Amino acid sequence: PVTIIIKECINLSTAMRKYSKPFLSGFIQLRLMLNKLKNLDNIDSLTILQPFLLIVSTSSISGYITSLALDSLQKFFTLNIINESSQNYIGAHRATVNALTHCRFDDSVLLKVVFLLRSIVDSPYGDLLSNSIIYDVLQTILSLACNNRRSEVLRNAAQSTMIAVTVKIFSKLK
Amino acid sequence: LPVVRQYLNLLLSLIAPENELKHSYSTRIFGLELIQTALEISGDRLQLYPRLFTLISDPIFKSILFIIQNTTKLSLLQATLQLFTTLVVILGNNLQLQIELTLTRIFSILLDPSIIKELLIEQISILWTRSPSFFTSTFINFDCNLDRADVSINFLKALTKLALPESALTTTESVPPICLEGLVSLVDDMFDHMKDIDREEFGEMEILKKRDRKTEFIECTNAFNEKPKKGIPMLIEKGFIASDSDKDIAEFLFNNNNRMNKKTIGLLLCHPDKVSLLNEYIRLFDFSGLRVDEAIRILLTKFRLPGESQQIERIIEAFSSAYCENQDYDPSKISDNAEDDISTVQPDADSVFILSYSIIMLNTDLHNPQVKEHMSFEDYSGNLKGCCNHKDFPFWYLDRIYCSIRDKEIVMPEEHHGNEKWFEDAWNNLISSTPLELLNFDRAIFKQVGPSIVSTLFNIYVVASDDHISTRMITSLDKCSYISAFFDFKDLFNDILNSIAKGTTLINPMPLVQIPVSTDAVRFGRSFKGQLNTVVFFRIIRRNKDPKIFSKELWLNIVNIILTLYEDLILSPDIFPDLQKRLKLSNLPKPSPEISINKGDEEPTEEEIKSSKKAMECIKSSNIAASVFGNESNITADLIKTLLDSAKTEKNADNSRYFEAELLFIIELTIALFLFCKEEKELGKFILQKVFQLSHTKGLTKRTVRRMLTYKILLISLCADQTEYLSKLIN
Amino acid sequence: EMRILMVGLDGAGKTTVLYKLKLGEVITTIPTIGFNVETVQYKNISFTVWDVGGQDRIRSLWRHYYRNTEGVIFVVDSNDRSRIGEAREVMQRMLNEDELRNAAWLVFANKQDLPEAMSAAEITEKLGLHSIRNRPWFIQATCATSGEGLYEGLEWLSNSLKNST
Repeated sequence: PVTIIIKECINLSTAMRKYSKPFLSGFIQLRLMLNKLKNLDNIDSLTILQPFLLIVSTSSISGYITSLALDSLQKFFTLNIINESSQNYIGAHRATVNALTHCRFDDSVLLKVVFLLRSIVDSPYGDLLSNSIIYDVLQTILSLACNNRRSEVLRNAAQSTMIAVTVKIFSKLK
Repeated sequence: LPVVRQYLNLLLSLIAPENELKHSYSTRIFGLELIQTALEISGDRLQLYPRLFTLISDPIFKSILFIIQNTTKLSLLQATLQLFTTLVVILGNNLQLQIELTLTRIFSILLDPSIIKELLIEQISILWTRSPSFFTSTFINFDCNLDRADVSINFLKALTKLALPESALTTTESVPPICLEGLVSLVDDMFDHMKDIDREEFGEMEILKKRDRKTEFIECTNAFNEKPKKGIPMLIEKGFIASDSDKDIAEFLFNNNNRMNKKTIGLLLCHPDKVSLLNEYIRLFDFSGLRVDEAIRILLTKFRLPGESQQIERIIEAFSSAYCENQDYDPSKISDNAEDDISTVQPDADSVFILSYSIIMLNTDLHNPQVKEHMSFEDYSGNLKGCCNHKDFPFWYLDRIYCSIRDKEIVMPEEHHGNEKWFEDAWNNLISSTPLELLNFDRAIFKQVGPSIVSTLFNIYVVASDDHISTRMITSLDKCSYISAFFDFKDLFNDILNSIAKGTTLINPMPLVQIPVSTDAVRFGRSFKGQLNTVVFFRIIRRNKDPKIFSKELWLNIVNIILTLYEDLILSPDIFPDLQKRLKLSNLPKPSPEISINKGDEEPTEEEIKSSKKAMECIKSSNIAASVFGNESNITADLIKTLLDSAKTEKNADNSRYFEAELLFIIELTIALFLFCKEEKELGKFILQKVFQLSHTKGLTKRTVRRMLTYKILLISLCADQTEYLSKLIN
Repeated sequence: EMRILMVGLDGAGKTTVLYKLKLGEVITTIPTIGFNVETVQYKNISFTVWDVGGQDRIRSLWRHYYRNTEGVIFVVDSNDRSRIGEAREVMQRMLNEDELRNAAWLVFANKQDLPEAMSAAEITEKLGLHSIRNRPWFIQATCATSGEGLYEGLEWLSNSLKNST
């Protein structure tokens, strides 16, 4: 459970070091902070995801590292390590979807983020998002679908996942 | 649920090394990630299901070991090591044979380019980086039981070999710090399990009995491969074998071949005296329902064959007498036109003796690299004209023998490792075989590694210059000293303190000047390393409980340090003003400096004095007098003898300034250390003789002699029945 | 590229001698299992040495390799007086096959250091080399550690081969 966390940080840190030759300081802080403890139940889950949020949010970094970070988040929500028992999981998911809507960082990362939005919103945990965040989500998938410059297959990815989130949203009128 | 079995079969086909040409490295990376993320979800539960655990045990580890061996791409190895680390973390308990093979082999390649070694170090650091407990756990799974080879001790030795900056020539700079992190974490964690257990309370469980039994096994095997006759009797005396009968010897030799050296068994077994051992050992193997080539493979996989011919004749003659009776005989079903039938061949013992020699002939003639003239199938087939009750052999039979030997050798795999084509048999050979209590495991863990780690750390402490790494090294060394002191390991603790005392740069120009300034003082102040060394060296002194651990040279270094500190007027000599107050005497005569300037002559310039002031503040903060002498425990007869021996008897030209001062200082110390001393019957004569002999030194001013007479009467008050010395004093 | 056989009883002495011969330069990993197969160089000559066991049944298997072979070697120990009776039987047995007209025969009386080592003339008398004719033979004395005239024996082999070829 904690092995996978510093596993992911090891992978992203060595990728960053290979690519480079401000984020690594907090990354090693995450490494040292998660080294000691046994189980995640002691501490909050916003800080463990926070370096991933910082890398994915800002646009100064190329597609390799942000693709690796998005695959890391995919592994996170696939393995369900950020469980409801963990403290402040609502805030962690809210921050994840708030940062993820900014489609900034060629076309691989767009499909990775929109698949991640599908996996979050379709899941029951996606019911905990706020109205502003989910509205921004709908805005960014609409921007992806509307575009013509982008590849058409990415457009069909946006079309299908838009259909999915619309179904999930409109099921809530009961 | 069968779909899981088929899916893991498909991933076996993806990952396995046979399908190298028909797949891309991207596909292999994807397959690696697939089984990696599949393992995490139902990891331990795979133990319950036997077929899936077998699939994850034998073949997929063949794949993982083949990939880590002969891979050059960095992304491929990055994906490969992740699955291995997760499998060690989750399923490390059950499949530990493969883990031991992987760790020995990966550490073998590790200690031989730079980037692959860096990635390997960074990924294998996963195992210890989870928590310190794994580093203990591997001791109580791998090295404890006698069956498996040593891992953990080799782990520490290899890792601390790698931690040196000396590897920077052959490795990139990213390896040393992450290497050092594991050892630092281990020694830091070992300090955590110290507070609860008392020092005197601790000082064995069934688990450590295996470790005690193991250590003689290595020496026994070394003696055995040194020569054969000296090995078995000591071994039987130790009682590993049930008795001296040949049956028990065969029972040993068949089961635990991996421990022993194959060439030793090959040399011993062919001895013409031990034919009974030959017969008894030959019975243990099975050949029922197998072809002849599989029979020779089973014969020679367990032990190496001897080179010379008559020994092969003896060994195969031993083979035939048992292999003939092993297989039941049915003369009724003899046939020639039949194909792929084992029962059709029922050779007489001489016939199968000749055939068994024949496959050896084929292997040696064909596949020996030296022989230029390879064999031919037709002449080989004709060579066995009339060697089964004077009759020829089936064509398909000898054809299959020739095809089998052509496709694959007859040779043991363990020596001929590293080749790309040979890992199949080498892998297949192995799997045919298959709070107070916590501290007790760690004694042996220190006992093999304790010097080496310390030496490595001290090498870094000599090479490093940054403040942070140096102080981290110093506090880790302090915790190592705590571990040595609590565990009652004497020579090691002496090694740390002696190396520190060499490193502090106080144990061996410009004369002394007024805030004294000196060569030693400036050397102390300007250098940060010794500056931080002194404070730890006198922090460790305070906390010592058992004074027996100190050695002679350690005490000598202590008196040299305190004397050299007092030489330059750093430390005031009033360690025991309470003794003076009780005896109602004034303070000591401080040693004079050479020149005293108040505030081209060599005045110490303003840019030189700051080192002296920094040294002043550091030594004042160290609290030397309360450290060495203030604590009650350190007072011992060894300190008295070494201190009073270290007085300067003779007065050279140079030492005129501090001669009488140091002479008074030593005895002023020894009175207080005698007074707190519990027993006084024996050492009293020693201190009296040394002090009275020292009083007879000439040239002393009358002030110090008046001071010296005051001690003698107090000595004679304390010590017992020395009438002659009192008479000498009176006279 | 010629072949020579070698026959004896004591494995350790034969193996040590064989390791002693092959030193022109040693760059190798491991030999294959089975029989010892070794190389020996000399100025203008190179030779390959195989091993042979002596008994009735298997010596038929050694027959075809004799088509290219032209030489034979022995090793006989000094203080092994008991087992000369076993050795000379094998010596006479090797003469039994009649296709070996061109078989060069040698002896290496290993361990000629101990005081009870029988004389070379007495070695000939005991082995029984006098009462046979019609073939070439040679006898020589050598020591495992110190060495004595082994290269002279190889020179004799080379000169015999150049006399033949």
